[PDB]
Amino acid sequence: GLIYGNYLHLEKVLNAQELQSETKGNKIHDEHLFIITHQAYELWFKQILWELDSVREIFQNGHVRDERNMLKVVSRMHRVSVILKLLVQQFSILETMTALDFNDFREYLSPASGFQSLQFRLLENKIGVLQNMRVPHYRDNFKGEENELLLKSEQEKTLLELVEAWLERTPGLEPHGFNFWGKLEKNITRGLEEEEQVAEFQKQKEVLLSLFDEKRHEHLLSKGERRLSYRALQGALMIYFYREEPRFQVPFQLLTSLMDIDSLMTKWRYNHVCMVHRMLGGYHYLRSTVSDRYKVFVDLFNLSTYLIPRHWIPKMNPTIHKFLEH
Amino acid sequence: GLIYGNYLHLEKVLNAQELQSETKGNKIHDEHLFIITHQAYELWFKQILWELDSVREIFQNGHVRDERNMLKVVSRMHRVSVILKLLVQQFSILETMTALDFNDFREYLSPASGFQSLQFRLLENKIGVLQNMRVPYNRRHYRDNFKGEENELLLKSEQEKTLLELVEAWLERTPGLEPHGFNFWGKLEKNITRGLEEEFIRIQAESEEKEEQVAEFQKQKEVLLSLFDEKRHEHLLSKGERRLSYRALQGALMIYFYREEPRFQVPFQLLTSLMDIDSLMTKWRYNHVCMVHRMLGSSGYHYLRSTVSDRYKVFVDLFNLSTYLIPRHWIPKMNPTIHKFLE
Amino acid sequence: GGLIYGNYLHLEKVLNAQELQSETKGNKIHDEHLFIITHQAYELWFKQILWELDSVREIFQNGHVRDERNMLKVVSRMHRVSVILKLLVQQFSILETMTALDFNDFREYLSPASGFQSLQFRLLENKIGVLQNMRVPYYRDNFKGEENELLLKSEQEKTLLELVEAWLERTPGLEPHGFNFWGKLEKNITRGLEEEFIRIQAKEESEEKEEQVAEFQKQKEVLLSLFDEKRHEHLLSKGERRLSYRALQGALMIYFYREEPRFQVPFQLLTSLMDIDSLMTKWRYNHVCMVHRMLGSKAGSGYHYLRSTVSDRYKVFVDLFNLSTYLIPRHWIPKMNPTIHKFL
Amino acid sequence: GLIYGNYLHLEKVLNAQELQSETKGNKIHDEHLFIITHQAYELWFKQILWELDSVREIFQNGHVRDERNMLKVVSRMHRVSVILKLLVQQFSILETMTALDFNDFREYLSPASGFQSLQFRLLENKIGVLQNMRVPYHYRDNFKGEENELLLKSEQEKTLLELVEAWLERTPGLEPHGFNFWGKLEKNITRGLEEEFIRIQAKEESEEKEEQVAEFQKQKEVLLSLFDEKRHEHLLSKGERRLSYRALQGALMIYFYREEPRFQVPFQLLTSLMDIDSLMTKWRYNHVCMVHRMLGSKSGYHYLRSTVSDRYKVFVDLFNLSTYLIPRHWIPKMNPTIHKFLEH
Ligand code: HEM
Ligand code: HEM
Ligand code: HEM
Ligand code: HEM
Ligand SMILES: Fc1ccc2c(/C=C/c3nnn[nH]3)c[nH]c2c1
Ligand SMILES: Fc1ccc2c(/C=C/c3nnn[nH]3)c[nH]c2c1
Ligand SMILES: Fc1ccc2c(/C=C/c3nnn[nH]3)c[nH]c2c1
Ligand SMILES: C[C@](N)(Cc1c[nH]c2ccccc12)C(=O)O
Ligand SMILES: C[C@](N)(Cc1c[nH]c2ccccc12)C(=O)O
Ligand SMILES: C[C@](N)(Cc1c[nH]c2ccccc12)C(=O)O
Ligand SMILES: C[C@](N)(Cc1c[nH]c2ccccc12)C(=O)O
Repeated sequence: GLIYGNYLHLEKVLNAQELQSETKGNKIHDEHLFIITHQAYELWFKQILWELDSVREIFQNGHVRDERNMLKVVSRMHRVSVILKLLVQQFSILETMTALDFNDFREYLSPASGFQSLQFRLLENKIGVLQNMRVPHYRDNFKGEENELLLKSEQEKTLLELVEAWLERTPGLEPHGFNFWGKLEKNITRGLEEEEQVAEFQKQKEVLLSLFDEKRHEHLLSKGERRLSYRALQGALMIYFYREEPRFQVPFQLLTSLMDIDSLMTKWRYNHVCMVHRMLGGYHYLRSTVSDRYKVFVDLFNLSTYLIPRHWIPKMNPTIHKFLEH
Repeated sequence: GLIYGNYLHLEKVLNAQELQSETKGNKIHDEHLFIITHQAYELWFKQILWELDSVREIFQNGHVRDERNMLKVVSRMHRVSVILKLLVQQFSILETMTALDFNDFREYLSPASGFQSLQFRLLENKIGVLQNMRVPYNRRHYRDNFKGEENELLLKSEQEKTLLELVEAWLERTPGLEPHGFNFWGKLEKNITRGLEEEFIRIQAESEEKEEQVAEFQKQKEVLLSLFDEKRHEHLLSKGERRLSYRALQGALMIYFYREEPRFQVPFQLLTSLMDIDSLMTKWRYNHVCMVHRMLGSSGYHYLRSTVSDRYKVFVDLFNLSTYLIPRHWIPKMNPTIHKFLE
Repeated sequence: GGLIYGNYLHLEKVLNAQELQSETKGNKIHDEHLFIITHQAYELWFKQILWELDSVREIFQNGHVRDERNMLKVVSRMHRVSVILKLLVQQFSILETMTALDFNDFREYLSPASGFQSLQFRLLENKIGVLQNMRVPYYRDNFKGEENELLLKSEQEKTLLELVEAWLERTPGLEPHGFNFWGKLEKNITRGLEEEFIRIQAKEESEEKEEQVAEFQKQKEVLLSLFDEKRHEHLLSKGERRLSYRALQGALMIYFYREEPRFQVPFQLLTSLMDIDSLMTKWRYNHVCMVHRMLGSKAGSGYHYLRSTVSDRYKVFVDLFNLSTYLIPRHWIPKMNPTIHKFL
Repeated sequence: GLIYGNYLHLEKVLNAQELQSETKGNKIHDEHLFIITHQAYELWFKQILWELDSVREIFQNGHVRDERNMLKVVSRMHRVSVILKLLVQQFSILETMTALDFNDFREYLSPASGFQSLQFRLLENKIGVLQNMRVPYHYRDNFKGEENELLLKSEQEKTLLELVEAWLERTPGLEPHGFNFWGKLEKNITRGLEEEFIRIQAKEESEEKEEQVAEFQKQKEVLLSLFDEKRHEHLLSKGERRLSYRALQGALMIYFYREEPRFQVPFQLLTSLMDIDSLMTKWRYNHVCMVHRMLGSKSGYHYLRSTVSDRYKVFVDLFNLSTYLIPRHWIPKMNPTIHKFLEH
């Protein structure tokens, strides 16, 4: 029957290590570490793509509508975070290579770099990094079937788009139902008004009431300083404020997980930068990838700006408590 | 021009994922995670073998004799423990797979397992796990699972000099052991004999806290003086409860007690690193067990639990040197001649 | 002057709690400072774990757990406990930067204190549900006064194991006149085994066939043992099992039907309880691995007693781990008809 | 006889938890986690200060001159980075608190913050963050009395940067009358660049060749700038550099000749100082990433983001030595006399 080595196709995995330094008759020991490290990163990127495409598909084929599938969705998105956490720790292995030892084989690599990682771009695109928000261009490095896959990843529905659609259908937003948005505007307005001192309040008032300016939201959307439809934003805040309601518990975990993935991607970018500095003394472009420009779910972070006292949150009457009960 | 994908042979690495569940028309999502996890472990085992063989070679060809090479030796052995640290953390990824989800594809894997990891055995053997000290699985040797060129490589790895043997040889040549030189072992026996005598006197100044100190002293005396019983050491060597030659043990303790001496600083770091590698291997074995329990309940789970013992710690002697630690003022002083040899 | 960082955090206490016994007897040893801070950091986190754990115990004990609105809070806090324990396992890495030789220079001045006298560690063991007669010999003698009194309360008050057990007994779907999970499961496993024995007895007499019969008979014994309530009571009294028969049924109900909305977060809770058992035993194991490096095969048996705490004798939720033994093909799990899909 | 609780002054450590929310009759559960987390950070800051002051002292009192002490110095500086690694991971515990739950007790804290952490500032100062490298938002104003006095001493007493600089200036091999590292290096880089210009001007006239000439001329300008002591003084005063020209020479001597016995542990020390800078900035970055989650864009979040720059890396010079790496065969060879000087 089946043998470990054959099951895992180790005849491919463990015969993929060719030191360019050796191939030009000057073998450098540490180049082996450089190769395995990248290969391990690429195995895990493939796994992240596998989880991510499976989750994209659960939204796209409508299975997400059946709430029995939310445990699967949150598990796999959580799994992506656990993988990314290891990829952040994995830099510690490559930091055991000194700049001097790297310098002895660096010449033999030119002009290859992570800029040519197909999977890293697929991953960025599939989460929902938009091309016009990227700092300088990126797809020039790719040709043939790879250039074609990269296009599909920009055109096919992103995780951001599929989550946006789902967030728009959040229960409680219906004006002739719970009418969350109307009640919230009323309750914040009635709050506030319950007002030589600081009089900072005017700052708080401007910020909170700006939430209800749909026009400001559309302007900021088109400048790419926000990413979610106004209606998706309402669903997210509905899930935040009413997270203890049974039907919102796992959805709240999902929103938390999406923010975790943004955090860990940017931590990956930051640990990469911190190491490129040590190796080369490039370094400036990477530093500019560590900004909110590249956080696909920045809207979910910025909802913290619009937190209010508990007693302002529109109360749930027995009818709507029962709608949000499994 | 060279291309990232081509440099890394990603045409092999990223086309090595075949789900047996899919191959029999019932694809299970989590089987993909099962495969990548093993492949990642196997890439890192290959890297550990690369570091380990490079270090074995530096001892075997005599380069280690030139002390300028100790930074390289300690860096690579330290690198091995950083990789093992990640491999211990890597179990956390496979723990995101539930036993229920694993159960949906387990059938399609039979009868393969990690028992057939060639690299894991090469790694155990090359560090210096002895075949006769291994726990048997279903009353058989671990090498039955392998045939042909793989069985042959495993044999070479048992017969070729292990890291334990090469470190032992190097430890035997440690400066300061020469009876007609510093004579570390003679001075130490004298100073421990004197130190114990001074301690007995301080105590024979009665109470019940005093009586519990006499019992403790008599225990400490028996243990410390047993160090100088070369006969007991040879007996324990042959029972495999110890691994290093008596002379290698002397070198190790020389490096421990005189670690601040310039020529002993990096050697001390190396001994610390060898213990780190033993600790992290056993942590790997323990995290593997803790997870097999969660996935299966059951014997596999019992044999693995028995691999988490001092039977499998190749450098157990370096841990057990802590038993024979003594107060600072007992350690034989270094006169200006021998300070200068180590500086 | 309103509120000040130092005052808010009572840093006048926290940062004036470091007294090196080596210094107090006129022979200051540098690394003793690290020994003290490391233990103090462990004890701050033990206090936090007790805070989360007592809050969760209380939500079960006062009946608030019955309102499923509260399960997000319960799973968050139990998850938080395992995140803290993960850091406590990593925290050993700091104390491993102390050599055995450096430890040996101040060890004398500590006698006869040890972690055996950690009140909070015992409170934590007791409150999760470590049972007194399953503790390895060479524990309460070390403690006196109001500490001895708190330890007693922790043994007498309802443990997390007891409170989870009670809640697991009320799991929906166990009612014989309802979904009748246990009856349907016995029927489906009994039928499934019968179908499998027939598929096997068809095969032409061989050696591969006989090794399948031996494998089948093993599987049959294990699965059908689930329905032996008497075996379960015997194993309960030997302390090889901890959950009531009915609590075991609820746990397996939640395992098999975890995707059902009402079971999703409860499944996460069961997962978290197993995580806490895993991380406690990892804490015990990393402690052992380090005591070996510091003391060798010397007393404090020491290194040997600790090694015996790293067993399933100390896993409070062993029953949750061992449910993996009784996993069955998917198509054997009793189907949910539209009526019971709607209840969950 | 000594008791665990008493040895560790747990009567202080575990009675330092006062929830302001409870003190104003509205107890919020998660405030307890907020307090323990900060107290654990502050215990570890105290330990880092203990290691750091002990190492400062070994330089300041001349013990560092005796190379017997390098193992101690590197162990303790390595210990600092292991502690900082845990402090970076420790953010994961506070990330188990949601912004909503934080918001329920945030009001009761005003206007206290980490800006009032005495130990964080002592730590920044003692490593060698200077006044003129700080982003402006007068950090000292928050402190009064004996705390203001400690902060002053930390600015005035010799920093780790100053003490390392002094030691690096005495590095063997820099003496013009001896190995004369700097002279030989200028000669070998000048010769090496000449050989390289020739190898390039030989190549078949092309566009790939012209892009190599532009690359060479860039590399030549950068390498030769190393020997411009005037450019170094200019960059020192603009705070783009921190180390004396002579200290920089010692560092590069240790980099290129690290395998020489007397340089092995010194190389580890330089590596460790870079590790400490990396982990401090990772601490600053994980703090920022979490303040974002808790507060949004409310400056605050913007000032912290500006602390995550090379302006706060005290040993940025040690990172930037990688800019001046050269092929192995250009490094001045060591004759038998100087091989013997760098032998323990
Ligand atoms: C010594 C180690 C490393 C150095 C010095 C290094 C250096 C760099 C530099 C300078 C860049 C900017 C592009 C360029 O100039 O070519 C870059 C980009 C990149 N590197 Fe690396 N790298 C290293 C390791 C890694 C590893 C292990 C990975 C894992 C796959 C990786 C993935 C990437 C990716 C994905 C990019 C594109 C980044 C983006 O566009 O956001 N690098 N690297
Ligand atoms: C769901 C995950 C896993 C399960 C259920 C599992 C199960 C087992 C079992 C039962 C054994 C004992 C031999 C046998 O009866 O099969 C074993 C041994 C082993 N497994 Fe795993 N394993 C898992 C994951 C891994 C992974 C990811 C590795 C990575 C290399 C691995 C490496 C090994 C090795 C090397 C052995 C032989 C160990 C020894 O003899 O000391 N396993 N495994
Ligand atoms: C150098 C470090 C350490 C050494 C050598 C050490 C040694 C020991 C020993 C020998 C015991 C068994 C009882 C005895 O003979 O006195 C013990 C128990 C214990 N230690 Fe430690 N220990 C260390 C660090 C720590 C730390 C940092 C903690 C943190 C709280 C800790 C907590 C405990 C606890 C709670 C016990 C009771 C264990 C049980 O019954 O399951 N130890 N330690
Ligand atoms: C929910 C958790 C936290 C929030 C929201 C938070 C927020 C902030 C903010 C806004 C500042 C800037 C000063 C101000 O405008 O008041 C700050 C600075 C600071 N925080 Fe935090 N913080 C948190 C947790 C922590 C923790 C756990 C520590 C642990 C010691 C800490 C240490 C500091 C330090 C030292 C500063 C001064 C930073 C500098 O000058 O570079 N913070 N924090
Ligand atoms: F490549 C492989 C193949 C099978 C297993 C395995 C199987 C364990 C097992 N349990 N029951 N049957 N096999 C554990 N790791 C593996 C790696
Ligand atoms: F607060 C304390 C005091 C002593 C110890 C200790 C002593 C262990 C020991 N080994 N040999 N003698 N004492 C281990 N953890 C501790 C914590
Ligand atoms: F002792 C304290 C008190 C408050 C804070 C804090 C508050 C930050 C903040 N932002 N908005 N309101 N409070 C961050 N670290 C702290 C330590
Ligand atoms: C029927 C539904 N599953 C409802 C839904 C939409 N968005 C949500 C967010 C949280 C909870 C629920 C929902 C659906 O429309 O998909
Ligand atoms: C010349 C020598 N390198 C000496 C040697 C042997 N073992 C040691 C331990 C520590 C320091 C040195 C040694 C050699 O014989 O290898
Ligand atoms: C009404 C109920 N909350 C029902 C209950 C008990 N255990 C469970 C496990 C999963 C889902 C639900 C339950 C109660 O009695 O607590
Ligand atoms: C005698 C000496 N320890 C020499 C010294 C200074 N900096 C160094 C760096 C590496 C090796 C040595 C040194 C001293 O002058 O302190």
